[PDB]
Amino acid sequence: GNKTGITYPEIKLGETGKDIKTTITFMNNRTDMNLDTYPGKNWKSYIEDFNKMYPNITVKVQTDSNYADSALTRLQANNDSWDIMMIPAVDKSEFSNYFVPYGETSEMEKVIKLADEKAYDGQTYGIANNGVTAGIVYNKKVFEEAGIKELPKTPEEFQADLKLIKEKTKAVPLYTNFVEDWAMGAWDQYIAGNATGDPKFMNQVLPTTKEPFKKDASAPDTHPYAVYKTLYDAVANGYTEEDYSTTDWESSKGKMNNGEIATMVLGAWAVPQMKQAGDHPDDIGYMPFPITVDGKQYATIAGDYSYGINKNISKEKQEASMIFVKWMTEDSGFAKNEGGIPIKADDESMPETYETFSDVELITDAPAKEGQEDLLANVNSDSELGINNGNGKKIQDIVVDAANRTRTIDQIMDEWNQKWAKAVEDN
Ligand SMILES: OC[C@H]1O[C@@H](O[C@H]2[C@H](O)[C@H](O)[C@H](O[C@H]3[C@H](O)[C@H](O)[C@H](O[C@H]4[C@H](O)[C@H](O)[C@H](O[C@H]5[C@H](O)[C@H](O)[C@H](O)O[C@@H]5CO)O[C@@H]4CO)O[C@@H]3CO)O[C@@H]2CO)[C@@H](O)[C@@H](O)[C@@H]1O
Ligand SMILES: [Zn+2]
Ligand SMILES: [Zn+2]
Ligand SMILES: [Zn+2]
Ligand SMILES: [Zn+2]
Ligand SMILES: [Zn+2]
Ligand SMILES: [Zn+2]
Ligand SMILES: [Zn+2]
Ligand SMILES: [Zn+2]
Ligand SMILES: [Zn+2]
Ligand SMILES: [Zn+2]
Ligand SMILES: [Zn+2]
Ligand SMILES: [Zn+2]
Ligand SMILES: [Zn+2]
Ligand SMILES: [Zn+2]
Ligand SMILES: [Zn+2]
Ligand SMILES: [Zn+2]
Repeated sequence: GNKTGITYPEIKLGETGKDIKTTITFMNNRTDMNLDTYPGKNWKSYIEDFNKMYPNITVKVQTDSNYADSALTRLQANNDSWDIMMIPAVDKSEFSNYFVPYGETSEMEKVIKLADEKAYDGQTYGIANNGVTAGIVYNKKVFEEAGIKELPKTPEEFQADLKLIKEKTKAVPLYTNFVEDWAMGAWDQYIAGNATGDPKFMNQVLPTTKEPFKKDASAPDTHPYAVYKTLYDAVANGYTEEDYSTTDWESSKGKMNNGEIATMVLGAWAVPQMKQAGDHPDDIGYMPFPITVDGKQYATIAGDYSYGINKNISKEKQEASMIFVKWMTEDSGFAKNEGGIPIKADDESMPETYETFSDVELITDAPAKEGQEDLLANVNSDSELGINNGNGKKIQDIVVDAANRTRTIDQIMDEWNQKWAKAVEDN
């Protein structure tokens, strides 16, 4: 339900909704930005700048840790207790049950990037706050200490580099952040465009493939197998932290900035947070995930968290919400400040944390075929795997089985393949 009769492309900032006085509530996952100590530009600061062209629109910001679970709970209460949230892991088909359509994708495609990401039946329901790549954060000082001269481009190269970090430095070669279910489920984001160079892989190939997690016999250093085995080998070889069950995310940022951690597998949004986390921001870099496909590396551009607007609020509140979202996207500088690509479609400016991406082919997952937009979500749900769905529990299990030598990676992938295989057949 779009109760405002105006779409995002039609909003002209400064002279749409200038009459409005209301209070909107913004839920998001950036707890760090909801504090005055935040090293960068925090939420209060963005809003103050917003209230300089919409001084009558008050923005209250709520943030929760374990945001993935808290936003999903609120969403299912299906009330008007929130105006904007970052969209949690809901099937693309339910969007209309909870969110205002910003406009039709073909029209949104003229004013924002990734317009078809949070889209269903031709309407865009979410706008990425930032465009991010799936890569690895790395401490250049730790890499230098170990004598690493070329960034690793293959899983074998990466393991050999981790070994050198373990042997020659005091750093954790790869810090798992096991305790954060979202940091573990982050590994699902690398198995498609990065592992295959195939934009159709995530939404077409993967849900029509019965055993997608098996080793690729032709290109064994590629495809989902190679990604999950990277994490498995790093742990089983003893190149991750002493005790995965004691990892702490906030202090991991400080440790990494101080050179106590060499690498963390996290999207490009993590680069600024690592930089700001101590002195030595210039020790923090970002590298493509170490998979090469036919002699070229690939990195998918996808949205960070996408702004969704509560279908249940009044017309004035939807208007104010959409204005704020458009301001965040077009005026705030949030994307640039948080290390990412602006979603505004009159701007590209590949942020600075990307020189090591000079020869990487950046890609965006293609949409499913017509009538198959649901297919990946159906297989996912039937398989109980939760690929790219915050089911970080299956990733934690990789860590636990590698560390306790309970199963091989091929046994793990085999189990997953059998759950997946039945789900694909069933759809
Ligand atoms: O399902 C397949 C589907 O994949 C698509 O993929 C998207 C997916 O739908 C989501 O949009 C997802 O969004 C992830 C973001 O890209 C990003 O990685 C995000 O990272 C969060 C992180 O989860 C966590 O909340 C973290 O919180 C921190 C915070 O940053 C700060 O440090 C604070 O101090 O601590 C808190 C922790 O308490 O913040 C990160 C930054 O926002 O995680 C999102 C997932 O939860 O991205 C997927 C991959 O693109 C489409 O491609 C589609 O085609 C396909 O069908
Ligand atoms: Zn005027
Ligand atoms: Zn109005
Ligand atoms: Zn659902
Ligand atoms: Zn449809
Ligand atoms: Zn339909
Ligand atoms: Zn140097
Ligand atoms: Zn090397
Ligand atoms: Zn947990
Ligand atoms: Zn193959
Ligand atoms: Zn190889
Ligand atoms: Zn293949
Ligand atoms: Zn200092
Ligand atoms: Zn330094
Ligand atoms: Zn080849
Ligand atoms: Zn369709
Ligand atoms: Zn199992």
